Amino acid sequence: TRLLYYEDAYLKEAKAKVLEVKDNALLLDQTIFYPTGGGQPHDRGWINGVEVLDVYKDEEGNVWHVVKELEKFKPGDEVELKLDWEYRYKLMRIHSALHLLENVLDQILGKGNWEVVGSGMTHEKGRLDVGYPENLNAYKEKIIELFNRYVDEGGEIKIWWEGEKRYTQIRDFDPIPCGGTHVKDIREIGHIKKLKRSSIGRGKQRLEIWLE
Ligand SMILES: [Zn+2]
Ligand SMILES: [Zn+2]
Repeated sequence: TRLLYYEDAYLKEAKAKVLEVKDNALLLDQTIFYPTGGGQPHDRGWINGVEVLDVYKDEEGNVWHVVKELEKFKPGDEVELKLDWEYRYKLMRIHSALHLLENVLDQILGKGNWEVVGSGMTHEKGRLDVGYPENLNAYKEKIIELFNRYVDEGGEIKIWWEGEKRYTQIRDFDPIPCGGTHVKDIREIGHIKKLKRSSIGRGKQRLEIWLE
């Protein structure tokens, strides 16, 4: 599949051709719908005004779109794609926030002194599970301050590829390899509304992040 969302994360609408109709799902030649991966949920939206129920990649890498009304789709149809942009852009803000939070933790705790244990997000909040001994409640204020300062200063998020791995880099910070859709500039993330730390195991800590 041609993954238009990796050519332009801000492409909100596009046209596509139906290649196959298999299992309540449409295979398109190109798509703007992000399929589930990298901790980021799949996009919501509409194809010809029909609700999209799921977007996933098959074992060959191609993207299938489950639709709620199959009857009006046949191979060869030209269809109009429309993202649920409110949902997509909130996920871009939260995904980029998780990257910025990682870079902030490198600055404050030291690269190599902590580990990412897991990562995920919803429309509501992002989750970064970390391996670090000391209770991070003693660092929360400084983390929030530095995060918000970088948001205020701004900075481009650059994208490139190395093999099958997509890389993103905020400003000159350490690059972070992962799939998913990011804002263009960290000014768009906005300030932290809430950062919540919890213990999830010995030396394992969950950071949950909500944006304004
Ligand atoms: Zn990521
Ligand atoms: Zn603010």
